[PDB]
Amino acid sequence: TEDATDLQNEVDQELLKDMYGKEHVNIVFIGHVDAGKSTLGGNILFLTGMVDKRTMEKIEREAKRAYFETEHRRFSLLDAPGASQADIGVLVISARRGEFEAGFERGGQTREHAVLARTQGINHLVVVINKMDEPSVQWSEERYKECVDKLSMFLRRVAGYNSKTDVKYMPVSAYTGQNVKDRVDSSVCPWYQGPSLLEYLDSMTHLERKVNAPFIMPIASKYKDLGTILEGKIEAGSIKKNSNVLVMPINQTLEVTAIYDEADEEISSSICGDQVRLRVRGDDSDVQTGYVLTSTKNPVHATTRFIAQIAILELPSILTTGYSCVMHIHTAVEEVSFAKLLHKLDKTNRKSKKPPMFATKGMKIIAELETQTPVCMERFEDYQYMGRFTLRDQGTTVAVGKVVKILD
Ligand SMILES: Nc1nc2c(ncn2[C@@H]2O[C@H](COP(=O)(O)OP(=O)(O)O)[C@@H](O)[C@H]2O)c(=O)[nH]1
Repeated sequence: TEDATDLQNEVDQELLKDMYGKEHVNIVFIGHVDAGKSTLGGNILFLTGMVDKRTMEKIEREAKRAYFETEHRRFSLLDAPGASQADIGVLVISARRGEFEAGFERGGQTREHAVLARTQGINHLVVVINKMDEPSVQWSEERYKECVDKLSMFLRRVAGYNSKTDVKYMPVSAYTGQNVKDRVDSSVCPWYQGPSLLEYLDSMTHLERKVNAPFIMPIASKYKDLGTILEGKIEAGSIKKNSNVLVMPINQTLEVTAIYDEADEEISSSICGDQVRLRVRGDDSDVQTGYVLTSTKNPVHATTRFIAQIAILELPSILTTGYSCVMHIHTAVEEVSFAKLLHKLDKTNRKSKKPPMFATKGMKIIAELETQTPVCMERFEDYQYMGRFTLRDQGTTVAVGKVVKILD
């Protein structure tokens, strides 16, 4: 009834590189006159190894396509006023006395900023309470609570943000870097419990473009309860309740009726990133794990022929085409066969001028694969986990790869 590992057999040797790039995210930074935007930005580029001290200092004085990286993502900074939409919107608010307060008055532009965000499609606003080090504020839990509560009422009032479930507040010092890359030390701020800014940014689940994409949730387990329970990780989009999903590749319709979190509570909705357990009405006689629950308008793709970069780990090593094993792309489990060894690879992913007649261990290649049955997938590029597979020679492992192109 269930799936042990969602090709989490991808463990062993960190060669997961060049072929499994980091997640491309689009972040924008919003804030007042001297809120700290430029310093915050610069310090992140430096603290995160993108730039040197001089460059840092250069950038910051001249602000008066860049990008940074965390463990699992690459963030591309966008201007203030497809890859045009922000995934994340960071409002930078100064915690200094006089500056903070200035914002919420005739002169100040904070209400404008909340509306700007809203217009830009930011429904999960990240609010950074900057300058917690500045003498007028020295990491006082009271100053922090003062700012956060004013912002709570304010943002709900002028732009509808519900601070309990929409806005994430965070204290930082853009100048000293405290709570930017690394959490603030207890000796400096005994009270803060959460993560640093980049920690949150690296793990944070609500990415606008992805939340707004079509729904995709590979079925990881089918089992009974008050009826059938399809369940897995939502990989894109969002799911409501008493709303119809499509089952691919079979193209059969169904209706969600309950959503249960990892603590089995009947919620009304979840988004991408969440690990949920659904329940549905409809003929699920042909439904099985591996298949993908998706939007009825732009459903996930399914094909039988596609292209893909691969890397052999330890197979007996030989012959082009043919070779049949067991692919795993997200929970599907499917007999796949080589069908046109097109290019080889090496060191600095070049390509290949002499299409091999076969492959071997320690040889990464690209080739047209084939399945008798169609399997749901997408380009890693577009939906990483929907294009991340591992091959398996009848028991043992063999290779691992990503899909690059869908062939009709
Ligand atoms: N005390 C202190 N000063 C800061 C901090 N962050 C920014 N500032 C100062 O506040 C001013 C804001 O300018 P900037 O950092 O460029 O913010 P921007 O004008 O929005 O780009 C600068 O003079 C910074 O030195 C901080 O965390 N602590």
